[PDB]
Amino acid sequence: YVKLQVAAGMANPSPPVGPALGQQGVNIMEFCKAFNAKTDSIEKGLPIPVVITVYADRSFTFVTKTPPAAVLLKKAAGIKSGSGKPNKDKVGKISRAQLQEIAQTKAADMTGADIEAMTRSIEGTARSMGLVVE
Amino acid sequence: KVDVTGTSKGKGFAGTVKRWNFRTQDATHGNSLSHRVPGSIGQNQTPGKVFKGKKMAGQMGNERVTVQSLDVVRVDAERNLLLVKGAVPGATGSDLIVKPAVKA
Amino acid sequence: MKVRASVKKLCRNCKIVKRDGVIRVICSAEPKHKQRQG
Amino acid sequence: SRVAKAPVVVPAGVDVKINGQVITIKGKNGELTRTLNDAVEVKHADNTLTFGPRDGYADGWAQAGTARALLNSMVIGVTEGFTKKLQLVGVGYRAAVKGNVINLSLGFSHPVDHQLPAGITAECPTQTEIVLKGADKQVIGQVAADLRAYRRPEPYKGKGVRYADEVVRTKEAKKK
Amino acid sequence: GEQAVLVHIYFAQDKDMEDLQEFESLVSSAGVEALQVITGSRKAPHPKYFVGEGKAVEIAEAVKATGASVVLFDHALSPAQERNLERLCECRVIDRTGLILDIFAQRARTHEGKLQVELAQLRHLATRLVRGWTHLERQKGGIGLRGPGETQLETDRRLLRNRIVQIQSRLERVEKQREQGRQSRIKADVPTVSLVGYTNAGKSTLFNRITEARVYAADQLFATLDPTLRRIDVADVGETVLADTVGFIRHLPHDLVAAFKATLQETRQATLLLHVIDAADVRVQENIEAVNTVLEEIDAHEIPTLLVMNKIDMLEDFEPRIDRDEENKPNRVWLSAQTGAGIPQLFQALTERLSGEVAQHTLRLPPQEGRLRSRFYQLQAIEKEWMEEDGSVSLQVRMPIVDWRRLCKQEPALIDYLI
Amino acid sequence: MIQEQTMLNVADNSGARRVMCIKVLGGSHRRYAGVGDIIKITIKEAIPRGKVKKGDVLKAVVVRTKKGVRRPDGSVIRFDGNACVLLNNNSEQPIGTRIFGPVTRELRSEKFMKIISLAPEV
RNA sequence: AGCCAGGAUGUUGGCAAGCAGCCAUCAUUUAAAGAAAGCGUAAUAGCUCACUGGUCGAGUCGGCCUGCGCGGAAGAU
RNA sequence: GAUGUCGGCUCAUCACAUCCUGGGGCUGAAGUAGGUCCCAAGGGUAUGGCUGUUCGCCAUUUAAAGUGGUACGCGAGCUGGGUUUAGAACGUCGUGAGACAGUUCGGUCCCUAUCUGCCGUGGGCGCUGGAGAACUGAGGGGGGCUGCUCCUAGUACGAGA
Ligand SMILES: Nc1nc2c(ncn2[C@@H]2O[C@H](COP(=O)(O)OP(=O)(O)NP(=O)(O)O)[C@@H](O)[C@H]2O)c(=O)[nH]1
Ligand SMILES: [Mg+2]
Ligand SMILES: [Mg+2]
Ligand SMILES: [Zn+2]
Repeated sequence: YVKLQVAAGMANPSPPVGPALGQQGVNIMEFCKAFNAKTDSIEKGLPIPVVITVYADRSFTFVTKTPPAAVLLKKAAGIKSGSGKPNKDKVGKISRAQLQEIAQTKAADMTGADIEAMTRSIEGTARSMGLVVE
Repeated sequence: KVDVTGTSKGKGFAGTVKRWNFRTQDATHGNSLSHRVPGSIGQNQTPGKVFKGKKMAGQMGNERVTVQSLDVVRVDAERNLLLVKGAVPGATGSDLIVKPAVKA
Repeated sequence: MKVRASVKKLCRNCKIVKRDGVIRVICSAEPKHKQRQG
Repeated sequence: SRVAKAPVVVPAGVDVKINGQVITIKGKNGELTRTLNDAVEVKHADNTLTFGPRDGYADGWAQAGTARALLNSMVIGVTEGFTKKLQLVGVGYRAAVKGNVINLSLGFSHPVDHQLPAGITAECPTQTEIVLKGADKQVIGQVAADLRAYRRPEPYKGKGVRYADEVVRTKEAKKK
Repeated sequence: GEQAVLVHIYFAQDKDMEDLQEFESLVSSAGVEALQVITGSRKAPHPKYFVGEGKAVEIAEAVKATGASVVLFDHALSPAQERNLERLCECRVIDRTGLILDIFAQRARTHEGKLQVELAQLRHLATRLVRGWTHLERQKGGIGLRGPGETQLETDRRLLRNRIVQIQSRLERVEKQREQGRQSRIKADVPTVSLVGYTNAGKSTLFNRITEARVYAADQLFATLDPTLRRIDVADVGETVLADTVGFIRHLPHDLVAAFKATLQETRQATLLLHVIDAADVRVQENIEAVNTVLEEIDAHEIPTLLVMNKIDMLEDFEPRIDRDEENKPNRVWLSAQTGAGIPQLFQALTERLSGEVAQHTLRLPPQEGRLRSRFYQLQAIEKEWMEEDGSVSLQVRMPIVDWRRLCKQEPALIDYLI
Repeated sequence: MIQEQTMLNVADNSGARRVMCIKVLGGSHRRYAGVGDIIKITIKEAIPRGKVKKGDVLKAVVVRTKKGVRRPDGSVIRFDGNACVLLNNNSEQPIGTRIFGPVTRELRSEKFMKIISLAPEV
C-alpha cells in the first residue's frame, strides 16, 4: 500500500496526480465527485489528505479530515519557496492574527481540556520555518 | 578377486638407479666417475649424520610381495588350476599363497 | 567470524559468553558481530 | 539457585524412586532415568521433591538448579509428551513417515532417511510438516536438530527444514 | 621546501620540449623556493652534462652565488649526467621525474598511494645504481678460496629487485581488494562513468557539484590522489556511479604509470569516460595529446569517451551547448563549474549516451495495481501519470528491458501492455 | 608417442605441411601424446595463401604415430610417420575440410566424429 | 532479568513520508513517546528501540582499589 | 700451524606464517566463480627461449607451480658457466710503473674410508636338557596425489547470461 498527495480540483493533469490515491483501488470518478463537491466550499488549492479505509471491489468510503496549516502561511508572506536554514534568513514574519486564523483550522477536531495549548503546536512549525512572532 | 603372495625374483645387490629410480647424472659435460652415483646423501653438519631409512644401494627382490585384487578368470577343479589376470610375484615353480581379496 | 585479540559488544544485541576457555561475542541480530578472542 | 529453591510438585499417578544418586520416574507415557551429579541431594518430604547441595562442593548451587530443571522436565514428559514442530519450505521438498523412519526429499540426488530413536514417534499431517512426540526433551530436541541438519534454512528464500516457531531472517540478494 | 636553481632548455627542434610555466607550477606545488631560473637553447642534449660545459659552469656559478641547495632540471637526464653535474657543483640535482615523484610522495595519504609512490621511487632508484662506493673494497681471492662469491654491485641489484618484487606483490593484493570492491557493482547492471583529464581541469569540482559530496579542490597541481566514487541520478537508467580520478600531466613517468595500475582500474573498466578539458588553457591541444598519449600507454583508448569543456565562464560571452557527431551521438559538451551552466545538458547527454530502449508502454488494470505502483517506482519510476473514467488509472512508463523482463516474471503479467 | 620438439606431418587441408609439438596437454609432467591425444603445436611450414600461416600457435590431435596403437586382442598398428590434424584453440574443431591418409578407431569419441566422418579409411 | 499493554496531533516538519543528507529539534492530549535507534521500504505501509504502567515477593544494579588466574602466544633433526 | 665462494646437477629433510586437495565462520555469498578469516603439514606441488645466473621477462601448461630452515643443506657426491691468479686488448685515470666493485677472448678442482652415521648381509653367544618346524605380535617401516567426462539435471538458483 502506497499513498501520495492528491490535487482536489484538478482532473487529468499529467505530472502530479494520477496514482495519488485512485491507483490504490478507489473509484476516483465518485471519490473526486463527492469530495470535490465538499472541497468546492474549501478555498482554492488546498491539498487535503484524508485517511484511507477502502475496498478493492469498486466500493469506497472516506473519513473527514481538517485542511492543512503549512500551506496557508505563505499567502501573506509573498514568497513561495523555502530557506535552507531558518532562524538566520526569514521569509517575512507574519502576524498573530494570521497565526490564529491558521490555528482555527485545527480547532474543530481537538479534544484538549484547554484549547490555548494548541498555540505551541501551531507555532512549532512557525519556528521551524522562520515565522517568529513579535 | 584374489590377493596373491609370493617371493619376488631376486636381483641381488642393486644400485640406487635400479632400486629407487634415482636419476643418473650427466654422462658428459665434464662428469668425473659420477654417472650412476647416488649424489649427495645429506646436509652440512647441522644434522651431521645420515638419517635412518635412507634410499641407498643393497639387496633387491627375493622378498615377500603381495599383489591385491586380481580377477579370477577360470577355476578348474578337474585339473586343479586357477587362472588369475595379470602377473603375480616370483619365478615359475615358486610357492604362491592365494587368498580372497580383502579390499575387493 | 572474526578472530581478534580485542572482542567487544558491537551493538545492543551482542552478548559475551565464555565457552571453552575462549571468550566469544554472539549477536542475535547481525551475524557479522560474531567474534572470538584468538 | 532460585530454581533450586522452587520445589517440584510431583503429580499423582507417577512413581518416583530415589535409588541413591540414580533417580527413576515412571508415568503414563513412560519411564525416564537420570544420574544426578554427586553434589546434589534430592529428597522426599511431601508429595513433592526437594533439591539442595551436599556440603563440601563449590558448584553445589549450580548443580542443584540443573537437577531441578532436569527433574521438572522428566515429570512433565512422563505426564504429557514433549512435542516438536518442523516445516519444509521448498519447491518439491517432502517428508513421510514409514514407522520409526522419516523419508525426506530435499533436492538431493538421493533420498534421505532418518531412523528415529527408541522413544520418539513421528507424524506427517501434511507432506510439508513433521510432528515429533517423545518423553525426553533432550532427545526430541536432538532429533529435530538432526532433521534440520540436512537442509537448514538458507537466507535468500528460506529454503529447507525450519522449526515452526522460528523466525528465519531473509536478506535480499545482490542489488539489481 | 628548500632553495633551488631552476633549469630549462628550449629544444624547439623536436617534441622533447617542456613548458616553463607548468614546470614552475610543479616546483611551487612541491613547495621549493626558486632563487633563479636559467634558460638555454640546444639542438640535441649534450651527453656529458645534459647542457653545454659553459651552461654547466653557469649553473655552478649560480649555485655558488645564490647559496642554493638543489638544482631542478625540467628534463629527464641520465645518471651519468646527474653525476657530472654533481661533480661540477656540490649541490644535489633533481630530475623532472624525481620532482614529480617527490610531489606524489608528499601528497600521498592513503596506503595504496604510499605503496604506488614507493614502487615508483624504487624503480627510479634501481635505474640509478652506477656508483658502488663502499668501505669493503674489492674482495681478492682465487680458485678454492673463501669469499662472497659475487660482486657487491650484483648483490645490490639482487636486493633492489627482491624488494621491488615485494612492493609489487602487496600491490597485486591491493588490486585484489579493489577488484572485489569493483565486483560488488559489476554483478549489478551498474553504469559507471569515470571523469578524467589533465590536472586543474575543474573535474574534481565538477564531481563535487554533481554528487553534492565534498572532495578536495584548489589551485594546487595534482590536488587529488586516488579515486572517489559516488551515486548519481540519471533520467534514463536511474542510478549511475560517477568516479573522480587522479589527474595527468604532460610526460608522466612510465614507472609512475605502471605503479598506478591498481588506481587506474576504474578508468580501465569505465562504461564511460568524461574527458574534462580546460578551454581557457592556451595549450588545450597539447593537453588533449598528452591525455590521449597516457590513455594509449595504459591501453584504455578504446572505451567510449565524451569530451566536456569546462571553464567557459573564463571565455567571454559564451553559453553552454552540445556538439554532436554525424551519427547524431553527442561527442562533445560544454559547461561551467561554479555557475552551473551546462550541468542539466550534461545530464541529458549522459542519459542519451548509454541506453538500449526507446519504446514506452501504457498500462491500466482494475483495482489490483498498488503492487504495480510498488514495482514501477521500485525498478525506475512512473513516466506519465493520470487517471480516467470509471476509476481506471492510465500510466505511461519507460524503463529498461531488464526491468521489463524481471517485472514480467515477478508479476502475473495480465496487464497485456508490458512485455 | 609424441613429445615436445617432435615434428609432425599434417593430415588435413588446413595449409600447414609440418608442425612441431611444443606442449603435451593433459596433466602435469605428462610425457607423451599417443593417438587421439590433443597437443599444442607451432606451424613450421605452410603453403602460401592458406588458412594458417608460418609461426602460428594452435592445437592439434595426433591421428597417426610410428609407435602405434595396441588393440584389445594384442595387435599393433604402426605407421610410417607421425601426423596430426589441426584444431581451433577455443573450439577444438578441425580447421580444414579434407583428411588425408588413414586413421584409427581411437578417435571414435564424440569430439573427433568429424575427423572420422571425412577420413578415407577407418 | 522474566511474563500482558500503548509509540498518536499538526506532519509526508522544511529543503525523502522518523528512518540518503541537510536546518528547526519545540509542543501536544496526556500514565509516554527522540521531527525519531538500526532493519526495511524506490520511498510510504511495516518492523519495533527510547519512551510509561500492570503482574510477579528477596535481594539487585554498576563504577573504584586490589591477590591470583584467561586470551593476545606461529619455526624449522 | 686453511671451516673451499656464487649458480647448476644428484639426493633430500624439517617448519607452517597453506600453493593445491579436505573441514568450516562471515561475505558487498541469488547460481557458477570469488574474497577474507579459523582448523589442517597426509600426499602432491611445471616444461622451455634469453642470461653464468638466483631472480626477472616471455611462451605454453597445471589442481597447484607455497613461503622459509637445514654451513644462504648438499665439491673426502659431480660441474666450474660466474667470482678471485699468471697472457692480451678496448674505454678511463695516471708523467710512469700500473690501476678500475668497467668491459673482452683464454685459462690444472687430489684423497684406496680408521671412527660416528646409513643401506645391505653374515659369524658368535644368549634365550636354562637338546633338536626340527609353525606362529602370536611388542615394536618398526612403507603407502595416503589428483584431472577430465557423463548421470542426478539444463534440475535448484537466476530477468536473462
Ligand atoms: N574560473 C574557473 N575556475 C574553475 C572552474 N572549474 C574549476 N576551477 C578552478 O580550477 C581548479 C580546479 O581544481 P580541481 O577541482 O582540483 O580540478 P582537478 O583537475 O580535478 N585537480 P587534479 O586533477 O590536479 O587533482 C580550482 O582552482 C577551481 O577553483 C571553472 O569553470 N572556472
Ligand atoms: Mg665417464
Ligand atoms: Mg582532482
Ligand atoms: Zn551485535
